[PDB]
Amino acid sequence: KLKKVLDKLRLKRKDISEAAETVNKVVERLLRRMQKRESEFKGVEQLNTGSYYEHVKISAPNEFDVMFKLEVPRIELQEYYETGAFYLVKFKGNPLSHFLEGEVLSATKMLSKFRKIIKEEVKEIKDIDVSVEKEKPGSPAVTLLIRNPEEISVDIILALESKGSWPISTKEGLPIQGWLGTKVRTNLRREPFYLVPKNAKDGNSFQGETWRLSFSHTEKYILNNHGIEKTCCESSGAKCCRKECLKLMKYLLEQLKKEFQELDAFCSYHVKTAIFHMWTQDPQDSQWDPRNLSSCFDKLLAFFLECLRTEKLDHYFIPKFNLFSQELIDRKSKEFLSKKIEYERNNGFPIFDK
DNA sequence: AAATTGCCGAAGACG
DNA sequence: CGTCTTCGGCAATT
Ligand SMILES: [Mg+2]
Ligand SMILES: [Mg+2]
Ligand SMILES: [Zn+2]
Repeated sequence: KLKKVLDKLRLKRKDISEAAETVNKVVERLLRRMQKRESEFKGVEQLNTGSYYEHVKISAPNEFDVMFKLEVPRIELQEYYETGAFYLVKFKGNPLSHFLEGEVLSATKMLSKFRKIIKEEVKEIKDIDVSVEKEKPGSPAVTLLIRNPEEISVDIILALESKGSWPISTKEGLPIQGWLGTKVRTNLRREPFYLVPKNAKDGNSFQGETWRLSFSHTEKYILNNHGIEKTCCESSGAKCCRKECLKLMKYLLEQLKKEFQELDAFCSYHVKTAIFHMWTQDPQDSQWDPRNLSSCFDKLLAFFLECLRTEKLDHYFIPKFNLFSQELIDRKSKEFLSKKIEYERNNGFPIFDK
């Protein structure tokens, strides 16, 4: 039964081919745009991220995430209150001085110009039906809508890339030492970290200058390298069901959010965060044998329900950042979601049948 | 040094 | 399950 659901969630190669062909052409064109000439964005480089490129996108290849990352030397980070995740960026005749607000590099000013450029470049595409969606306050995304003729969205995310050691709020995060190990953890933390122009919600409004840490590159590496054994899911090793559990949980949330508006505050990043914690708690590949898919999925569910009940789901890279805090999500919303998940769980998941 | 190239891993397709 | 295939990521090459 979960096996039947996975078969239906699995992406079709024909759909993948048709979608990738069009997405790649539009993205290449926009990136070449940025890269020329006089632009404050001239050195951007592309990094594909999120569930399609991690092979956990479900149902249809209809949403792609791509970062246009800019290396910015000598940046100084000031943590925004004690949030752990949010920062003001300042500096130690640069192109970026246009985006200054005092000595602070404004996320909003820089994103606005980035968006402005993308829109003008989209206007020049005559051979493909592509438009820029209305902007969402506080989001770091410039979202394209492509009609292929099927609808595909592409989120183009500006990012700052910094090569220094990671901010100290991350020092006790990424607790992979008994799963992926200390050499892996140390090596991942020697790679750059990223900031995206997603604004902190501060009371009734966004703080327009703030940026948020991103570990999309690390998350992508983890999904591609997720077993305690080096051969997990390789051609000379044993398949596990870790990614299948993540797909099933993302589907469950998606189906629930489609029918209940009260679940608007929940998102697939909560599910991904929860399963990173579960992969830490249950590190052995033998605990994710495909023969045991039903019980692995059940355990992930039990853990997610416990997060809800205790109002606690800490960011995997930034442990003091509680994604399920009362400030982010009302207690009533979590209680509403717990009720729905329990009903599905106790009734053999009728919602999987649509 | 911007653009092309091939290698091969992940995973869909199909028997 | 095996074998075949395409897409993506990498970096040397040029
Ligand atoms: Mg996505
Ligand atoms: Mg997205
Ligand atoms: Zn595996």
